[PDB]
Amino acid sequence: SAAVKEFFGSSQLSQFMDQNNPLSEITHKRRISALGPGGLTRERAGFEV
Amino acid sequence: QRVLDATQLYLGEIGYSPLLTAEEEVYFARRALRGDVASRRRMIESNLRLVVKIARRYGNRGLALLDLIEEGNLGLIRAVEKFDPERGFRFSTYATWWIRQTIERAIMNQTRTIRLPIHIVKELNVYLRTARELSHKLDHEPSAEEIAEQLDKPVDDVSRMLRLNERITSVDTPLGGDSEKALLDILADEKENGPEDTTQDDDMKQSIVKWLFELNAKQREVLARRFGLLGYEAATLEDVGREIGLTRERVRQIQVEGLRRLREILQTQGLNIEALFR
Amino acid sequence: ARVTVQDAVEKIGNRFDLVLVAARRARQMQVGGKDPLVPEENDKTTVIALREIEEGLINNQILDVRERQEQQEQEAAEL
Amino acid sequence: EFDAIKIALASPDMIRSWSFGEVKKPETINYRTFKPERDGLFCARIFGPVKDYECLCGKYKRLKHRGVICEKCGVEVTQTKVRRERMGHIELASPTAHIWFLKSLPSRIGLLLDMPLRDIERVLYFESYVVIEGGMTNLERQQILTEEQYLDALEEFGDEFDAKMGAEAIQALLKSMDLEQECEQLREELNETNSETKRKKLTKRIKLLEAFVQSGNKPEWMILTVLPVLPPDLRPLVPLDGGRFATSDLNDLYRRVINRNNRLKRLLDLAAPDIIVRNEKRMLQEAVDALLDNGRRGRAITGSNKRPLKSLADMIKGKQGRFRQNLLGKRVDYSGRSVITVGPYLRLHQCGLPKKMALELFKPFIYGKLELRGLATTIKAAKKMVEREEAVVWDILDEVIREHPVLLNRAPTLHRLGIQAFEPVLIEGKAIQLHPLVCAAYNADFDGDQMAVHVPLTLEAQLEARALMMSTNNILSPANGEPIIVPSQDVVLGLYYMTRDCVNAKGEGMVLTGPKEAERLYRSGLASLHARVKVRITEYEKDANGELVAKTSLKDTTVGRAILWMIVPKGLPYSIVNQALGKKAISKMLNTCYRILGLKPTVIFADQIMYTGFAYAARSGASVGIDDMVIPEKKHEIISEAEAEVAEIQEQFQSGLVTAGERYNKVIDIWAAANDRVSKAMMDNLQTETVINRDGQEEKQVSFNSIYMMADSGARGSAAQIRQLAGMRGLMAKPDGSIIETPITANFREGLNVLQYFISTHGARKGLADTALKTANSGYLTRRLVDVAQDLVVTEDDCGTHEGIMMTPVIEGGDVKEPLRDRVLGRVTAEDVLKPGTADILVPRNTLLHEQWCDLLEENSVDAVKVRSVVSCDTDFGVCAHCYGRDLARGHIINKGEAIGVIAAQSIGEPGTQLTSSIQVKNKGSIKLSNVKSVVNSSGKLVITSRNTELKLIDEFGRTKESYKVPYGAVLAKGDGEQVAGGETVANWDPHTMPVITEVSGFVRFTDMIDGQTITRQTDELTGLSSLVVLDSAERTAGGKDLRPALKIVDAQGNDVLIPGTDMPAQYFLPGKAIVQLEDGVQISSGDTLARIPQTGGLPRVADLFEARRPKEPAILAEISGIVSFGKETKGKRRLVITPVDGSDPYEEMIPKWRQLNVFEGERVERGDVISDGPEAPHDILRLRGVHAVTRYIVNEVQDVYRLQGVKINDKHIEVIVRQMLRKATIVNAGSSDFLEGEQVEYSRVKIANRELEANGKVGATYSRDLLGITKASLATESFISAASFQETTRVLTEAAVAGKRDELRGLKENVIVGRLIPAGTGYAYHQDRMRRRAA
Amino acid sequence: RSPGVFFDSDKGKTHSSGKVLYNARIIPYRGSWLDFEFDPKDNLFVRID
DNA sequence: GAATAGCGGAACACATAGCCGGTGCTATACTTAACGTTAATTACTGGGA
DNA sequence: TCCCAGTAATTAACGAGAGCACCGGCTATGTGTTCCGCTATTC
Ligand SMILES: [Mg+2]
Ligand SMILES: [Zn+2]
Ligand SMILES: [Zn+2]
Repeated sequence: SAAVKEFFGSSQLSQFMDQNNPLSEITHKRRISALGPGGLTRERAGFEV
Repeated sequence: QRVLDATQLYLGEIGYSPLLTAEEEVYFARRALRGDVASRRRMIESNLRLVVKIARRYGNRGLALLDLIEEGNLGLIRAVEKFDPERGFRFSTYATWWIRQTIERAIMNQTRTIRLPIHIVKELNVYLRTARELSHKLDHEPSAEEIAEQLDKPVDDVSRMLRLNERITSVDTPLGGDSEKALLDILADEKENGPEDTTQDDDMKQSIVKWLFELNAKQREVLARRFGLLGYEAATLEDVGREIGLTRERVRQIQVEGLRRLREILQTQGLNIEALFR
Repeated sequence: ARVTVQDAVEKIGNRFDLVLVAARRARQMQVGGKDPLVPEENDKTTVIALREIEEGLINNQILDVRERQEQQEQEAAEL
Repeated sequence: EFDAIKIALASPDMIRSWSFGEVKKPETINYRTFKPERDGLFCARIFGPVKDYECLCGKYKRLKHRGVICEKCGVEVTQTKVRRERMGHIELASPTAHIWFLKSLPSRIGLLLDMPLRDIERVLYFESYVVIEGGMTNLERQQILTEEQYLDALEEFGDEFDAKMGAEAIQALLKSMDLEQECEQLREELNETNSETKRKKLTKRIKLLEAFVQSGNKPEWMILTVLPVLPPDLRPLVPLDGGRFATSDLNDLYRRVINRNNRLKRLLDLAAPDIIVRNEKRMLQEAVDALLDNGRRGRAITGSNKRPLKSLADMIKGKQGRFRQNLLGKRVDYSGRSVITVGPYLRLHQCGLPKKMALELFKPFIYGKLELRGLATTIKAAKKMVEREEAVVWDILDEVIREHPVLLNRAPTLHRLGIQAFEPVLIEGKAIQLHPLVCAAYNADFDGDQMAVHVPLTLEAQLEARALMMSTNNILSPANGEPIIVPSQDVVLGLYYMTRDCVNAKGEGMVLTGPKEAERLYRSGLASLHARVKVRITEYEKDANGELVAKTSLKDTTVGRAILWMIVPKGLPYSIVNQALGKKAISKMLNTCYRILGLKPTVIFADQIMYTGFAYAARSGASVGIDDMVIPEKKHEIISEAEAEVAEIQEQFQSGLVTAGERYNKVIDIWAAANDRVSKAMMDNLQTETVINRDGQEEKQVSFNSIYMMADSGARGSAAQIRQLAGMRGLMAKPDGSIIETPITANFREGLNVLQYFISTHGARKGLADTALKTANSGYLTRRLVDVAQDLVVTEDDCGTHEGIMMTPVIEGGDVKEPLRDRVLGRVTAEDVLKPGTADILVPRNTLLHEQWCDLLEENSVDAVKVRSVVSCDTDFGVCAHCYGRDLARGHIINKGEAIGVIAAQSIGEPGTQLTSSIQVKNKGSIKLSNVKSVVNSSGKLVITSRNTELKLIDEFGRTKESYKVPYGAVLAKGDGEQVAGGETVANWDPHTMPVITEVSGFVRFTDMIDGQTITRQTDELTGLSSLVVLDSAERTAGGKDLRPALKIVDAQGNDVLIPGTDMPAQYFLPGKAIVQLEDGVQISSGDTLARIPQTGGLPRVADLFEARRPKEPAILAEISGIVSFGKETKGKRRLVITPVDGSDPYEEMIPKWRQLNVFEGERVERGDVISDGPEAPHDILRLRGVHAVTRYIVNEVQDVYRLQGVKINDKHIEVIVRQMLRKATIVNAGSSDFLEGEQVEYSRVKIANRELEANGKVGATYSRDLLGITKASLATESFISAASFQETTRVLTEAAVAGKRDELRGLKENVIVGRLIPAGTGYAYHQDRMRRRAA
Repeated sequence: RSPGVFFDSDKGKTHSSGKVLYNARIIPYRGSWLDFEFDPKDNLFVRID
């Protein structure tokens, strides 16, 4: 329970739904982010990705 | 040339003593308990691997590994201090009690930043064991009411002991995920007044002194020594009775008179009870 | 009644001796030991000080002379 | 109060003197009561009471009972803020080393002991015994022993030898160390040695030991024995709401250290076996060594959240430490922020403040006024008056706001125009109204950009913001003399629309009796705003000494240009508004008004310009519709032709005539041709599209098209965003940077398809990521530039020198890039600049060159002005006001005090977000080959025997408009000193054939030119000539390595042709890979080819020029003037023997043999000329050609980055960064002074120390100037705080603390930190008063 | 990034001669990494994590 | 005004009991722990001239 | 025998928004006294 709640509660990718449109909900759900666990960070993301 | 971390050096070191046989242990304790320090050194120096084996199980609590090992070492020194070979028992059975209990007391002591005592931590562990056994019966988190049901103890007691399991947070951890805002940016210095309340008090003090000198002398000396205000000490009506005006009833009378004059003086400046007390 | 301090800077150079002189003069007028020479137009003491600089009847020499004269007058009050 | 901050090592008895009790227990507080626990990390007998004037028992509770230590608790009643300033100390049971004096990489315990760090940490972790004064009975002093080695040595020596283990051993080393005798021994060994590595090593060890003697410290205080704890209110245990608590992470590490110290104490007291106490000391020492820093010694210990705890050194380092988060920039009361809007009715010193922010900020002033009016006799009533916002608290606010400037400021504050002052004007709103002319300065858009406001409270600050930071005072940029309040985007389009003419509007040809009848005509609708009308104007010149003289006239002009003329003040000539008056033509009116009239009728002029430009773009109705993008009709034809050509080339490539790389640049050629032809064929359709008729047929003219008037007038447009609205938008790139073949050929009016829109999206995601990373680099650049230029402050009025650099206009091969006039506008001379009639001084020696002396140079056409510069100023600690120059954002000379260092750092910092075969004379002048030897060739012309060959095109007036550089060996079609035409290919050469041409004539011989060893047989197989070509030394045998083919020349009469002028023989030893076509015994001429020899970033270029990094291929130079040769050639190293004519010959230099050399092994090279080619480091420029060469190299190589992007920056701002890079100058010979040989003392101090010695009878010091980069010259500073408030802090505090260093508080970051006035502006006279009254 | 072999080059300077040094890299979903980088002397060097 | 009496009652202190809180002790035997940069610079260390 | 090149470490990368005996010592706790204050009665 601690592991799965630690993911769903506060991971990098467990974000609030920006719920101030229908459009904002859809484009929050259809997001392709490259950060998080197993992904790079902003500081060392070169001009290629 | 060993790689110089503390754990590898220690765990490589402790193997330099052959483990002792039962008659060997008994003979070493016979020499040890009459005051031969070399026998104590041999007995404690050999069974260090027992301490690493026992304190291996107590890992991943609040203490790091080498802390657990070194606290087990203290109990091992206590164990050779009070071992009896005359019971004929193997030494490991008697020392296991001392090492296991002196690592258990270590985790009960040196874990929480606000040190809870022993009995409070044993009482909290009773409730956590009960909750772990109760969670498989109702497949949700057992409440404070549920643990108080299963142990038939008062609900306020179990609520208090679970609230003493707070897991005191850090300050320096950032908030919101983004590393720009820790609790130092959120917390406000609550005891220190800012300049507003600090200048209201000084202006109120000077205003009080001004209004008191606006009042006549016999009233304001009673009202000064009465509250310790105008450089005086807060005195009793009986005390200023014997000190200034012998009739205590007249001291009460002049106090009520001065309070009425000051009520008029305050309300002339528009400060009523609604003004000073909202 | 003041937008540009330029003529004051024409009187007192360096753009910084202006600020120190006008600060000393507005301390004279704010902590009310003094009164303005040129009339105030309901300006704050800062701007009356700058208009006094602009007429050229206040500078560091006038201030030091008047403070030394004030201390002489205060020493004449011993009796 | 205090003059200096002194830092030093803290003894184990100083620490017992700060402290107020020994923290003996780990436990922090109680748990039922929240009482601090006796006696752990929060106590009250130790650190003080928790409540003001109240004990822990509470039996003493008053200010009346102040000071008395209690009996039930031992708690001294005081204030409760004494818990921020009371320390406790832990007594460590064994000593443990301090991690800063052990692991900061030039390790002080290491290089103090001269013991390598691995051997020290093998002692501290109890692995190896180390001898401590065992004597040389068998062993060395600092020799370590492993355990069995120790055991057999102990068997051989039970006595007379002692080897301890651990921090007790290291402490016995340090306290057993002698300083004076060891320093004497190392000084003698430094005297005897000659290897420069060991010389530098002994210099460093000698300097560390000498600083240890001179400071009052001892070496053994590096080993902590008594550890001090922080006061409790600097690491609090604040209760959160709900019975919850939160700790600073120091309480955990302190609890860990106290726990292991208690357990070690009990382990010694139980007489444990030695393995357990050695493990326990290893475990402490580390709990400590973590507390002091986490992550240094191995991996950090972490908390519950799998994060490392914040240690002591973490609260100082980096952006989260005190130094750049809590101490340099602070959060500030009397402040607020909002969104901003326009409000263009303002005068330019005003700003809109809402009635809710202005009621909040000006709160204590309203209390102080409501007490004054009698409206509230107290503050408890005056608070509740402004709380409910009565009718009378809004009249008080209009008084207390009336002449009180506020301080508007945008968020990315770059330069000093990002914080300005405005007398506020109250708005019923929630936003900050803000004048339109100042958004150019703030770089503010009204797209939601937010600005913060600030209140100058004190009486000095209300004058500081009015005299220095008011908006009407800042009209010129500090970076250059350009104005900064220029009309931006709407006013200029309105002013363009007004100042025009059409060929037939209403009222054309009527005569007008003034610029006011022009208003009456237009407002009554009787003439258009563009009608060519004879008006009478009355313009005032001030030809005499301020005499405005009237002169009425009759000017043929417009009704718009006559309406506008009433806005123009008196002194300006009428011909400044008698044009189309676009954007450029306005800023050269609002600058001539500033120069002619002054400041005040320019600040009143810019408001009237804005008020007119808005009002006449209102009535302009200037829209933009979709018919305003006139797509050209020949676009289809051009695209059809260029689509035929690409298919033809595509057929030809399939026919094998061209490769892919040849059709690539042939298809990109036709598309870059048609992309131009489209954009040129639409510009004749845009601008001339008005074809109107006056009393007759038709007359073309400049168009009234709406998208032309928004790009022609410069108001928000160009000719490159157009051509993407009507013309084709050309070729596009790809993520490799390669250019896509098939370009995108649709404008934005015709729309793009799917593929053309996808192609032109890498170009946008490459540009957006560019501005994402660009700001992150440009912030760090100006962060470094400010801290390298802190303490530079205009401190004198004249340093009194006659040195200073020489200025020349920037002639970079073709035209003049920047002329002499714009380089030496506003900078005083160092010599008397005199006319080329050189018997008369044209200007005096120390005149300040404003415009009226610029034009006297512009008429007499002077080319070289020697100028006084910052980097040659002879001021100790500052820059003289003459040597700096003009104020540059004020027209006068620089005021004494004004801190040029920061304002010259920001002017380079803020533009950083805008960054990333034959010679033909093209003008009419005379050929001047400068300072170069060149012989007559066999064709009679001039061939080049010089390496630095420079072609000048000297005009008829003796100046240069076109300069050039010629390579070695080029035939000159012309001669020197004679006028040639344009288009003349004056010199010619092959870029591949390197001639090794002679200077003498006669029968050449192939002396020392033999085959099988030196040369080989590769004749002309194509023609039939016996070519005697040479192999290389890497392939030929070892019997002919140094035997080179020389060309000795004799005659047929038995005599030898030598070098004329001298007695030296004429031979030319050809190196390897030499292709000789001639023969021996055949006649050669002068200038005949003997052997035919074959051969950035925008922002990081600036960031590596100011850092002065070594480029990877340095141009190796001539370290001493003299003849050149080759010594014994190694395997890859050619030891270049440089023999002077008189000086020391044996300077040889190992050159990488694979690098292309340039000198022909026998030439007498001038000192500091190239040996190979490549970009040169400024270190070599400095050491060879001096300071005045590197100060021209850097300001040329960075102006060629800024002017490439069209950014103008005056050069003094780069000269002061150059001046701050070379503050350090190591010694060569110490002389009679008190310096060492190889040490790097700062040049300012050695400029005084030998100055008094030459003022004395003694001798000076010989010193070479040294250059450091801005990350090192800012980190090698005297004041240890302005270097620690920066990058690495644990290095600088440690290096200073072992040296007993002492900040003097003379810069600006230090006085900012300590909280007193900076020594720059208003706070300069007070620091002068302080430094005068002190030492008096 | 997809687990499996990944034959990146270097393609930078990284040598002071400009030679390219190809390196395989074997990323799993879970496990230790593995490279095979070349050396400038044409030596093939494994490295694990 | 003023003495005296009653009287609430607040509280303060003192003496106690009682109960938090720290400590010691337990006896088949038991024996070596827990997966990226980017660049620059500098100190170090094995290797070459 | 000193230079020199690969290797590893260190620094930097914007702004603002278990379980029982046992004892002792603290502390809550009755409780007395007491002291103050308040009121009420009477000369
Ligand atoms: Mg914007
Ligand atoms: Zn007390
Ligand atoms: Zn000077």
